[PDB]
Amino acid sequence: IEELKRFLNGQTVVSIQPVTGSPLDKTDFIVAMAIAVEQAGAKALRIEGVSNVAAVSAAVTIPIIGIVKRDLPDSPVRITPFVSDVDGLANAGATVIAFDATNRTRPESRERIAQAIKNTGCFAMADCSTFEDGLWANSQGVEIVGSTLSGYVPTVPDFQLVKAFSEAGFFTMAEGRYNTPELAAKAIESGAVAVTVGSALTRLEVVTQWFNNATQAAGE
Amino acid sequence: LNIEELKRFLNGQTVVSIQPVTGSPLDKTDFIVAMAIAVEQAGAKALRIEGVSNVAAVSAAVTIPIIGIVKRDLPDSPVRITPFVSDVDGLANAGATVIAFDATNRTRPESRERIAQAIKNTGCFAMADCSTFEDGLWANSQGVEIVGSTLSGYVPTVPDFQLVKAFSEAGFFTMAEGRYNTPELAAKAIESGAVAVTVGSALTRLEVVTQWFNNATQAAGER
Ligand SMILES: CC(=O)N[C@H](C=O)[C@@H](O)[C@H](O)[C@H](O)COP(=O)(O)O
Ligand SMILES: CC(=O)N[C@H](C=O)[C@@H](O)[C@H](O)[C@H](O)COP(=O)(O)O
Repeated sequence: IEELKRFLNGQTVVSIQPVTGSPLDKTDFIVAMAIAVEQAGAKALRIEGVSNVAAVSAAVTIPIIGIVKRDLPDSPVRITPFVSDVDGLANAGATVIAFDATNRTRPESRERIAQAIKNTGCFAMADCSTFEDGLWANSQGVEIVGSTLSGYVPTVPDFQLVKAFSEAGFFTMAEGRYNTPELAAKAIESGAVAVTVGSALTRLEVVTQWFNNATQAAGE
Repeated sequence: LNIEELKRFLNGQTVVSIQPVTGSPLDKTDFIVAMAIAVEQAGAKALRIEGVSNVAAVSAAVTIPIIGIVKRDLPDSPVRITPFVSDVDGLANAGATVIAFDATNRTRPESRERIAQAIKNTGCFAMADCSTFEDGLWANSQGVEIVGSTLSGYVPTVPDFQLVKAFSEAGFFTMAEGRYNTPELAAKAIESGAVAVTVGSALTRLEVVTQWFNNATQAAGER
């Protein structure tokens, strides 16, 4: 674990999650992007889906934080909400498995998800919304806490939560709308070990609409 | 559709230059076409594509205008952007609406007057990739519809805004292109007078943008 913290120190972790339904949401293109960022020097990835985690882990050698995102009709929890998802991700080749650690309505308790991960041997990453979710994660022996779910229960990333997780002594991953290299740099000096970035890198439709909105507004 | 129609159609628009890095797992015509399809869904009104086969493959899949180019590394010359009229002929037959070319006054296999004239003869609009103001003045003298700041500094890190002002105050149909890496830099391009702005690395070069992020997170992580 201290090996992983030293390996990920000062690193940008690349979230390869194309927008759903896109021409780019294809396992072919996800793997190629995975090979591509590793060739460019990325030290770690966040991959969504058991098949994709399996596919990318057979093509690259850098660590994978695995997830399965499901939008349920009965719950607001999305990030790996079932113990069966934990088991498939581990057999797919993920090193860290992230899950929703909020105290919200859930098909399975957050305590039960966390112990399913530990049962595999994978490290656990807790995607949190508040500081209290990090304390809960720490009480359960969770190796990583992240600011992934802050604001999703907003446009600027939440620096105060990554500072507080760092002021507590947690292994803190800043994640959520760190959209420029300057914003991801201030996360590290905010205390993060690493920072995870997705939309600004692997969601072309999103970054495109960021540009047109600002060029079009000027053109009026 | 005449030139001012394109100018009204492209006013305030971001033109997405889809040119993955050479040798990448991503430098594939499939993945290019996918990106072309996807940015058109997101509302992009124009593209820049490189290579006759890509222009062919993209023009069959989208309906937005394509600015065609051919990039060649010549052993005898520093010019890379469409230096041959045979490249001009394939680009027009590939479906290009606009064809861009190097408009610098450097050593080249075929004269620049001929390339600009070969493009016009096709019916496609012509765009001059310029590095200096006089390269733009030359382009306008030849009946060239579009001048761009594409090559300023490549003959630097901040965009060359003074050239877009000069091209725009001369009355050219000015295309801002080069190092507009953030939506704010592209908004300042339009207010500098550009009709449109072309953005490439920050959108369709994953290896480049990745290295932009690690460069800043790792430099911070030296503490
Ligand atoms: C809220 C939620 O479910 N976020 C997901 C969790 O992994 C991802 O889609 C995000 O992209 C990730 O948090 C990285 O943030 P950003 O994409 O802004 O760089
Ligand atoms: C100088 C040269 O040959 N530029 C090339 C011309 O097409 C491309 O590699 C650039 O990506 C393009 O100009 C877009 O610029 P930027 O990637 O800065 O947004």
